[PDB]
Amino acid sequence: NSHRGLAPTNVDFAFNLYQRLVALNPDKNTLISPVSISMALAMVSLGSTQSLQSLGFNLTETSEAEIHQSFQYLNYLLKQSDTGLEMNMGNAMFLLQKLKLKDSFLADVKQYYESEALAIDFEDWTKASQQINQHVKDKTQGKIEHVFSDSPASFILVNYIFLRGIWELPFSPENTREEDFYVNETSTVKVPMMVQSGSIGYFRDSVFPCQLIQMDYVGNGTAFFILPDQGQMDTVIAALSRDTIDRWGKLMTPRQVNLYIPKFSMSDTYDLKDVLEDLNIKDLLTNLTLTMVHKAMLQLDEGNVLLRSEPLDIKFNKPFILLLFDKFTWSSLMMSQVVNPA
Ligand SMILES: C[C@]12CCC(=O)C=C1CC[C@@H]1[C@@H]2[C@@H](O)C[C@@]2(C)[C@H]1CC[C@]2(O)C(=O)CO
Repeated sequence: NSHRGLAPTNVDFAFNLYQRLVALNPDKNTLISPVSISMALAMVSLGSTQSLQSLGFNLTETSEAEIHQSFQYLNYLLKQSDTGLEMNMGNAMFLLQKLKLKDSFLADVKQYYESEALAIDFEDWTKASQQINQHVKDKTQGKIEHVFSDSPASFILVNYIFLRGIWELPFSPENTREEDFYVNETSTVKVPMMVQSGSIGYFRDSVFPCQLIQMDYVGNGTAFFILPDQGQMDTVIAALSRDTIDRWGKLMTPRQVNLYIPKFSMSDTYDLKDVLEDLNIKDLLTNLTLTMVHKAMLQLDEGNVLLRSEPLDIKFNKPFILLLFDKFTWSSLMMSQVVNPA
């Protein structure tokens, strides 16, 4: 069970953060990777107790070494569901001005996490931001092309994750066709809609009015597509917890379905300074300003590697919730509110 030792903490943290973010802006697409955010905060706590406490740990019960060792081990366990998941995750620190990180900190970070520190010598912010942008692109297989544009900091942390998976039940690109997606009450937009028929894990819940489709990736990855009943998005969002997802996971059963899911890439940024407030940058530097951002990017596509029951049609053609998890570590790989895939 040790491979799952951080799940309860990490996943409580993930659902609370997600709910907070959806509340702050309910009308936007939200995409984050909680496990990636947990890693980034844990990593910065190497050089800074209020960071770790904010992640959900009580340090009277778990020592510092225990946490960093658990996170190290988790990072190794995560890079293994990659049989059917392209998952470029990492942390880059960019140091502007004449600033150097402590040798102690830089070493601890390389060791327990896989982070990188780069000196940006351009005073001009346009160049600086571009170099920072070229970095993260290269590290994400050409996929995250911009992070900044935007207020220049002296010390910049980028936590990034590109994710893209191969389905156990892939869609046929031939079947993908333009359909209406209903964004809100007045506006429809056209999106490429993927379509397949088959026996697919499905649940129609009543306490929280939604329908769920569970789509497995090849490997240990899995996706919950959650379609709230009409008018019920706020309710379902409030339902989200480790308690609730445990229930759902146990009630999913194969059912013959006609399944319509949009093909899209989504990306989003999250200011880590609202979970990691009042860091002392001087604790990290050998001896001004601070930008710490998490950028997540999900490519959702057809995902291919190479009965006398009437099927039910379920279309994700209006806003929905997308939760990606690792079945092995119980990690939250991504949580999303998909409001508009066009
Ligand atoms: C709440 C739960 C169990 C207790 C825990 O500390 C953390 C979690 C979060 C992730 C959950 C997990 C289990 O319920 C099994 C789940 C649902 C997993 C995500 C995907 C899962 O592995 C399955 O889909 C199993 O079919």
